[PDB]
Amino acid sequence: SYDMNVETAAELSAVNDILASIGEPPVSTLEGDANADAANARRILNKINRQIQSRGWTFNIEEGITLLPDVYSNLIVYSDDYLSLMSTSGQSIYVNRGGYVYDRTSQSDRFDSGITVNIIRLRDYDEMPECFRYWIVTKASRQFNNRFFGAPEVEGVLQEEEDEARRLCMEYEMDYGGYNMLDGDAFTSGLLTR
Amino acid sequence: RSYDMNVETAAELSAVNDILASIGEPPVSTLEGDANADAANARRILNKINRQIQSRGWTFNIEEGITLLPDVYSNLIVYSDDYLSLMSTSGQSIYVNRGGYVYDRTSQSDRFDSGITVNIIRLRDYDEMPECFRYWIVTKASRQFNNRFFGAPEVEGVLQEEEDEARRLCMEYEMDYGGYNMLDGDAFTSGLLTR
Amino acid sequence: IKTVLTYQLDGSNRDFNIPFEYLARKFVVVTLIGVDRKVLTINTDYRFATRTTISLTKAWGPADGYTTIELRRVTSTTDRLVDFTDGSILRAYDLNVAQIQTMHVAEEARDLTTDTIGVNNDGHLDARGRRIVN
Amino acid sequence: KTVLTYQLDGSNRDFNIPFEYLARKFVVVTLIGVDRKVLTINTDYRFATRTTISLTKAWGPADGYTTIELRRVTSTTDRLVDFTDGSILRAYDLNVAQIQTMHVAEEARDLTTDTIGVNNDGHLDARGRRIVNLAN
Amino acid sequence: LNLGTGQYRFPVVGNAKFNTVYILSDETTPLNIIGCGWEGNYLRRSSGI
Repeated sequence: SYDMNVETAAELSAVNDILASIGEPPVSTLEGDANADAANARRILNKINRQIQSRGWTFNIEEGITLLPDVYSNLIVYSDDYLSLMSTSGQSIYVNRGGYVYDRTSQSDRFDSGITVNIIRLRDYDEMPECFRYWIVTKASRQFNNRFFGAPEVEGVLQEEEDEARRLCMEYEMDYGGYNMLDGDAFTSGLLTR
Repeated sequence: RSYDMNVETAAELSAVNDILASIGEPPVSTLEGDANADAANARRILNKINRQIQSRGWTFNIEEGITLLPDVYSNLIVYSDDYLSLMSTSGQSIYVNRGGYVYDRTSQSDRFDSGITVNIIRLRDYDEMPECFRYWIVTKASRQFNNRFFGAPEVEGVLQEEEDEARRLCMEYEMDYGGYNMLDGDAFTSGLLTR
Repeated sequence: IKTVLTYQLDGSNRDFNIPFEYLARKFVVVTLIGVDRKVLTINTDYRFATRTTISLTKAWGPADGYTTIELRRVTSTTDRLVDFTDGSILRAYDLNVAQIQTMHVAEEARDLTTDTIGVNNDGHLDARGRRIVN
Repeated sequence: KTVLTYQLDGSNRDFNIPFEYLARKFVVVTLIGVDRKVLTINTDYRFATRTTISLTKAWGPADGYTTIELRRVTSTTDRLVDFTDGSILRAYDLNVAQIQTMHVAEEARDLTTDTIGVNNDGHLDARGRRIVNLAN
Repeated sequence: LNLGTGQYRFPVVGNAKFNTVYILSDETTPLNIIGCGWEGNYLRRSSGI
C-alpha cells in the first residue's frame, strides 16, 4: 500500500475539514507533531481515497493500456497502486499471484510483449474531480466521526450529507461519460444500421 | 520533505491499523511479537475472516482443472487446510477428506494413481486480493473485532452498513470481472443458438 | 552463517532443520530444486513443525523427480515489519526490529556469492551446467 | 573498498586501512600466501592508530606468506547498538545503528566484484579466465 | 476609561484534555473575572458505573 510520506496544500485543506468533523481546530501543517487526531484523519482520508478510486469511474478506468513485462524476468509487477486490473473484453484472466500478473487460465506468470488490461490506478487526492474531492472528505468525515468521537447526532446529520455528495458525484460522470443507449454501445449500435 | 518520494507500507500491517482505528484506539506501530493482545486478536480476526471471504467462491479464486498429484509410494493425495474447497470439475463432486487425504466417496478409495482434477479454492493472502475485497476483509473484521471486544452497540450499528456497502462493491467487482453471458457463453443455451 | 542452505532429498525424509534466525516466517521459502525449480506453499505441502524445522507433508524424493530441497530466507524489502507512526510511543522493540530486519536483508545480500557463476580451482570461472543465456 | 591487498616486501609493520570500520573485531587480516592465514589480533596485528594496523614481524615474500591482504568483515549478528527503554537515545546511537547495516551491505556488494563483475563500459569482465562446464 | 461589565464568549475548540486558556494583561487598567463557563459536546461511549 502506498503510504503517506509527502504533503500538499490542497490536500491539507481536506484534513482540516476532517478535523472540523469532530469539532477540532484546524492544523496548520502535517509535520508529525503529536496530533493523534490529525494523524488518524490522514489515515482515514487515504484509506477511503482507495475506495472511491476502486469503485470504477469513467476517468479512473484507463482502457486498453498496455503493461510491459520486464525483458529478462519475463514477468510484470502487479503493484498495490493498481486497484483493479481486469481485462478488456470478458472473463478477465489476470490475477495477482505473488506480486506478478498471472494468467489464471494458462497458469503462467511469464509474459512476452505485454497485456491490454483495463486498469484503475491510484491517483492522488489532488488529482481528482472536485465533486469527488468533497465526497472523499465527507465520507472520511463519517468514519472519523465514528471511530474516535462517536456522537450519534453529529453522525446522523453527516450521513445525510455523504449521500448528497454521492448523488452529486454520480451526476458528474453521467454527464462526463456521455453514455448513449442506442447510438454508442456495442450491441444496439450495430442494429440501427440501414 | 520531498514530494518525490514513493515509499511503500505493509498492506498487512496497514490492515491491522484500520481494525484498531475502527474500535477507536491509537495506531499500533509494529505487529511483531506475541505480547500485544490487540494485535494478535486483530490479526487473527483478520486471518479468520480472510478464510471465509475467500471460501465463498469468486471467479478469480476458483482455479479450474488443477491437477493434484499422488505420492508415488503411497498413492494418496493430501487435502490441506489451504484447500478451502476441492470439488469435481463437472458435477456431483466425489471428493471428500478422510484423515486428511482426498478420498473418492463413490469408489471408496483413498488411493489414487495418476491424479485427480478439481476446482480448488486456494487460500491466498491479503496482499494477493483485489482492493475491493481487501477493503471488505478489513471492514468485516472491523465488525467482529468490534463485536467480540468493544461491545458498544452504536458503532457496530454504524459499521454494519459499511460492511454491507463493501459487499455490494465486492460483488460488482466480479460481475464485471467474470463477464458472464446468458445466451452466448454458458453450457446449455449457448448450444441452442446455433443456426 | 548461513542464510541459504540446501539439503538432500531422498524419498522418506520429510523433516529438515532451519539454521538462520528468521524474523517472521513468511520469510523462509522452501523450493524443491530437483530438475526444475518448484516452490512449496505455506501449509498445503510443507509446514513449520517447530520454529526450527520445516516438515514436508508429502515427503518428496527423487522418484517424484525432485532432489536437493533448497530452503533459503528472503527478507522482504517492501513489507517492513516496523512502520513508525506519529503519536505512538517510540518503543525500543520497534527500533531494534527495524535494525534487525535491514541487517537481515544485508546478511542475505552477503550470500549472492553462493548464488553467482563461481570460481573453480584456479581462476577459472565456472558454470556447472547452467548454460549462460542472454 | 572493504578489500585491498598490501603487498609489501620486508618486515614492514605499517599497513594503513582505508575502510572505516566500526570496531577492531571487524577488520580481519590475512597474509595472501601459498596458503592464506588469518593472523590473530593481539598476538600478531596491533592497531597503532585506528587507521593503521601494525604487524609484529610481518612475515614476507621470502617467507611462504608473501603479501598481506586486510579486509573488513563486519559482523551481522553482534549488533553494536542495543536500543533499550530510556536510556536516553543518543544521536550517536541511531546513526551508528544505520551505519552498521550500510557497512554490511557495502562490503557484501564487493563479494561479487571478485568474480566476473562489471567494468565502467558496462561489460562483464572475466579477468582473463576460462569458463568451464558450460553448455550450449 | 473604557471599563465594562459583561460576558465575553470566545471560542475554545477541541479536546478538553489538550486545550489551555490563559488570561494575560499588562495594561494600566484594572481587571475583574467573576466566573467562567464552557460548553461542548460530551460523548462517553462506555456508559459507566
